[PDB]
Amino acid sequence: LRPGRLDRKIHIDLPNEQARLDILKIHAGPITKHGEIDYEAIVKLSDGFNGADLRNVCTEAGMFAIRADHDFVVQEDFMKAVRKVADSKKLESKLDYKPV
Amino acid sequence: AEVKGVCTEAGMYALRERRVHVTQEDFEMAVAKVMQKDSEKNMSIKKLWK
Amino acid sequence: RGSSAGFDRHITIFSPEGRLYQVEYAFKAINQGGLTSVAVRGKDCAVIVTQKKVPDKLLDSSTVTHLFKITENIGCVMTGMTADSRSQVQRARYEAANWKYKYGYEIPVDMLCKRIADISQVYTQNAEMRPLGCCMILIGIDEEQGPQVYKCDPAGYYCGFKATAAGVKQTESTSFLEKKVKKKFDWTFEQTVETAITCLSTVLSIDFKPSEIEVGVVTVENPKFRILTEAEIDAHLVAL
Amino acid sequence: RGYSFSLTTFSPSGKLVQIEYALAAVAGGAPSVGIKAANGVVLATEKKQKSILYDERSVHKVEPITKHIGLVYSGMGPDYRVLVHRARKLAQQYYLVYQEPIPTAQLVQRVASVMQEYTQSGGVRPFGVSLLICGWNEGRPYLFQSDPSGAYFAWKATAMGKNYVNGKTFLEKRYNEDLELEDAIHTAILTLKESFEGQMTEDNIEVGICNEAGFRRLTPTEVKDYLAA
Amino acid sequence: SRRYDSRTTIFSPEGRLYQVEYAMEAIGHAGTCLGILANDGVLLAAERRNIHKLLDEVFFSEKIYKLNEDMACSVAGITSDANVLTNELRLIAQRYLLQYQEPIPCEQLVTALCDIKQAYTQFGGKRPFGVSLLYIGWDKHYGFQLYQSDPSGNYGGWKATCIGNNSAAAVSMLKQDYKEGEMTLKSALALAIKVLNKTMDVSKLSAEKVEIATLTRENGKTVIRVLKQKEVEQLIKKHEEEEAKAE
Amino acid sequence: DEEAVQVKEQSILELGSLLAKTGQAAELGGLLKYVRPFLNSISKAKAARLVRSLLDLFLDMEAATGQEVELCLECIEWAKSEKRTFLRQALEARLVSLYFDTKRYQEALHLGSQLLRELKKMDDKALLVEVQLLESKTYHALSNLPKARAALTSARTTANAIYCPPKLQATLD
Amino acid sequence: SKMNLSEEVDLEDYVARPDKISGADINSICQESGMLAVRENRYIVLAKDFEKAYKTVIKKDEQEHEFYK
Amino acid sequence: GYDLSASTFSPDGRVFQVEYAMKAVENSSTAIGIRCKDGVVFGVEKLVLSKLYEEGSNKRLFNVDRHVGMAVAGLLADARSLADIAREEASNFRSNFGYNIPLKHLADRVAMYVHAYTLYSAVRPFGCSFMLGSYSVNDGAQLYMIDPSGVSYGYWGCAIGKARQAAKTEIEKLQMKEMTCRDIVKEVAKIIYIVHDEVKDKAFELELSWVGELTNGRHEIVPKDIREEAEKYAKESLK
Repeated sequence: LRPGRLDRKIHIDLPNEQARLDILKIHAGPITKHGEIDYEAIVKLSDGFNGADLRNVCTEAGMFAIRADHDFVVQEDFMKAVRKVADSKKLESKLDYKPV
Repeated sequence: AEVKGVCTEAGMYALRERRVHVTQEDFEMAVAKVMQKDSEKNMSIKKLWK
Repeated sequence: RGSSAGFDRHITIFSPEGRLYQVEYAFKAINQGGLTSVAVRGKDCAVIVTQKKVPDKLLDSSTVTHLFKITENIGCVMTGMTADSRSQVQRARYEAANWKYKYGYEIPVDMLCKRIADISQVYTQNAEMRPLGCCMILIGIDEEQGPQVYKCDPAGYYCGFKATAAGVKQTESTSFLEKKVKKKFDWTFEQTVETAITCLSTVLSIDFKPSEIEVGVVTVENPKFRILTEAEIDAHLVAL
Repeated sequence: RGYSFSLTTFSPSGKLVQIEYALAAVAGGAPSVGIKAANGVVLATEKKQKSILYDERSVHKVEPITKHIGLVYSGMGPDYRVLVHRARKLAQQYYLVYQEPIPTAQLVQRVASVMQEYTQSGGVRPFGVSLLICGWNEGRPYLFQSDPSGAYFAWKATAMGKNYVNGKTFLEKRYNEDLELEDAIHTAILTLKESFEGQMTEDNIEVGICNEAGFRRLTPTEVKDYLAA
Repeated sequence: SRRYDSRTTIFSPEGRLYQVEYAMEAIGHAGTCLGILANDGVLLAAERRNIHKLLDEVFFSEKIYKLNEDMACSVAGITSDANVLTNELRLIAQRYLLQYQEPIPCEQLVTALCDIKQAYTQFGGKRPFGVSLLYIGWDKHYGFQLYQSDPSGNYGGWKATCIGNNSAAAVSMLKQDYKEGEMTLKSALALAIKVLNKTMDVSKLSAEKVEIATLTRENGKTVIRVLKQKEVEQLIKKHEEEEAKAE
Repeated sequence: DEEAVQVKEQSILELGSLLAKTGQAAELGGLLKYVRPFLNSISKAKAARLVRSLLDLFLDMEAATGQEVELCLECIEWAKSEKRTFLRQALEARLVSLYFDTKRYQEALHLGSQLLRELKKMDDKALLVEVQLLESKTYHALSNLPKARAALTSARTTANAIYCPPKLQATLD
Repeated sequence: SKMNLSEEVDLEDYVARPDKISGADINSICQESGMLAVRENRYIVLAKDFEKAYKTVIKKDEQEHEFYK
Repeated sequence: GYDLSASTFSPDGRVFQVEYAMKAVENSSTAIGIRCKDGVVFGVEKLVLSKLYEEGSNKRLFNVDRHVGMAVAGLLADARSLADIAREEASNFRSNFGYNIPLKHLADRVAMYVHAYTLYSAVRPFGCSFMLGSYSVNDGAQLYMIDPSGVSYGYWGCAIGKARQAAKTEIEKLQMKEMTCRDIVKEVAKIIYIVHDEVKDKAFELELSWVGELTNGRHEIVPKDIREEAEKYAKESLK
């Protein structure tokens, strides 16, 4: 860790509200969505999430649509997906460590 | 160990001054160096324990 | 460094180094809520600003609040565990009322912080109960000392302040305010509100809208503690 | 209801570890100094705040107990407040009975008994704080120390806190029986200066004195005053 | 809570009170206290453990406490605990005086305190008083007396005993060189100096690490004195001469 | 009259500073005589601060007016009267410096040794190194070279264990 | 001595600071000051850049709680 | 062993005993409560553990005061104890001050009583969540919920129990701020049927209560005729 070998210690922390919104847009772009999609609600419900969890939100929304036998996703599916991933997150220890 | 090392350090100081005999000032400087480095090692160990 | 001997990590008894691990964890619990608050003292005013997160539309945002009125001229903001903070607020109200009843004049802010600090100190000495994992900040106008800002923590430390933060981003807010405080005065006007809102907005990178923060102020002209309405907060936000 | 069993118990070798750790907390505390001059006593401490935001004048470390007694500490701040309140309470109880200011030795004994009770009572830990008490009774100055264990000693000059070993060694070399309060104050400031790690300012230290007039905390004007020399 | 309880008042598998055993082991390190009973007085000699150029001299003694007009005691162990017990001793003795208008006999005072200590070792869940005491006094029933007590609450009368550091060597010497029934206060003082001289291996008697108090009867009133520096040094010098003359 | 006394002490400070800047050594000396009875109206700490500051201002400039020695002795007498041993030591070292400057070699050695005994009984590293280097300089002036060298080595060993200000390090070198 | 180092930069203030740092740390302070200069598109290093680089490279550890001391 | 008492913080600052208490609340059957313009309506999914139990047995809706209702989830024994506490607080208020206790004040007093059980090792946290509802002309409809940790908030529509998340999703589409109690009762019944899992649990009985202008500000059980209509509407909706 000496500043002659690893000069810069870049910190990639969990996304903020804006970071969550951008990640959600990136991962939900390619989905065939019918109706208005309010990413702000998903962002508010996705506190403490990481990029992988925000992608899993879209994946689970698509899975809910497939289960319903629909060729499109809806805000209800997105809300169900965020709730599902939030429930799943309980099995993980949320803690970060620093270069000390 | 310290008493052994101070003699060698005094000899080296006499060498640097380039004389074939060790001096009282050389011994004084030798003790000032060896005892101080021993104290430095002791305080470093204390900090490591801290 | 982190040696353990017995139950020093389970109750409030000295660690081999002379530490109170249970007290330290109470500080670590203050960050469970995920919120941050800032209090700044002006030339003739005091202001406290804190986040306001409503997780969903079902919640009644009106009841979700972290600003409380201890007395007519004293208000506070709490951070950390929700239940713990409310209990401490009730105790502060009772202590302030008792002081007025006994001595015949309103309780100074420093004395109220001292009384709450003494109560907390008992928790860290006695092993029957854990320390409250919450932090309080009090603001009021002293008769012959101008605005006052005080903060008390789980351990019982209650130093006064000119600018202060508490919560997840306490460190970043403290640095921001110290830089501002160093320059000229840390604000010396009733627009001290702008300094606080900017400090909070800077650390969290939020760009608040009117319905994401709450503000409480006391001024020398109007010492009564007031909670600014969402309209007034928006006016300050647009101005900055 | 509250635990009724003592948390401080003898170790196999006969030591009270909990009292030992309370002294370790005191040792890591902030440095403090007390010097008993020929015609007065002086108490000084370091008050280095964490940043510019803290109000230096908000809370004091050198707090009076009566018109002729004051004390300072080295250790946990919250525990100091508890003992200061008890000390003031005990001083007034004495005055109510005897119509005379409590002598410094008597106050130290009563305060010490309070700290001892927390090493034997049930469900409590020792006060991780050491107190220095100064007084002027019967035309004579007094300086006392009272440790977490409840034992108290009479000092001519002493120090506590971080690097107190060097602080006491320093004081031994420089002390003199016939010193003057001005020279005592000057020595007390220098003792602190030995291990300070920064520039000492009137806001970064606290001083109090006791003499025939009575105990009083020096103002920042005077503290800067002395610092200049 | 059961989990955090220390169980300070229970029996060990071999029927031993560990907390009392540890407390006695704590007293084994404290300053040495010595007591000798003579024909015309009693004396207490204690090692002044605290020794520092900066300590001030306050009070009439550091380890010798006056309990009555005709009693005194010395302590070895936890200083704070000793202060608690010395205060209780003063209260007990005055309560007896209030009840009977006669000074408390020395044996009764020791028993009253030892009853307090015994209670701590039986019930309460508290740690015992880690203190051992030596008492000297006079009463109309048995004249001059010397007693000892332990944290367990057990006491016994002695003609000469020691407790604290190097107690074993001190008692071994006292046993050898004690002339029961034929010792004056002057030979008793000399014996105390000789015992202290060998028991304190660290350095020698400097007349500053030693505190000596003597109890005698003069004109029908008990007199308790703490020997001053000049006389303590004089005793040490005489001991040095005698040791020289022997060699 | 606390406000008046504060104004007066500030005024004496400012006037002495201006006189020092301008170079009126006689005026500075007269001012230092005038402030003789002002000791009793200001705090002992501030009396000493003013005395030390005015002495330093006078001695900063190098006019061999001839009153340097007399005024330093008077200051030392004041310090001994007011029991300010530390002020005494500092002013005694500055007196050694002035004595060396004023071609007074043999005499200064005895007092330099007195102060190198008192300071070593104490442990004032700064004044110790300064006086040691000054005694090395006067020994060199006397041409007693190996003794000067020994003194300089002692000064170096004393300086090695203290953060020497840039001025002190430069004079050492 | 190799960098540009506008006159407003006073290295004595950084030297005086009581932080336990190595020569690699010092070189990294200078290097980050230069990196900030390049980022802002300047061929001269400023005291603002030096201050920010020092803060970035001598990152202080977690602060011990104040109820001690 | 950091989770064996409520008087010890975990290394990261968590009271596991409180967290476990909430976990017990999460195994109960769901119970919902919706606030509307006219008043408040409560609904509970009462599972029939055995066919031998009488209808109305183990009722999970209580009247803490003549104007305040109460729905509970989790350990029933603890819930009944809290209901007795709430009644005591309401009765004491009337005797001392002479008028009906405001719902906000009642929620605060009960919440502090609950919170006092998460500070010492001598007691354990209540393993139950409950919600208080009332209606007064001066204060209007009000709905509150309290968790094991002792936290109380106002709600527009709340859920507690097993299917809390699914119920919250359904409640989001009601637009309750401009609806009446008569229409809300049907909606409350509809939600409970949707969240319920017929595959896992055998059968359940729907318990309903409300308080509002139509009841004159007195909490009471919904009439049998209205409950029958709501149940039919919910069953019909589940096409």
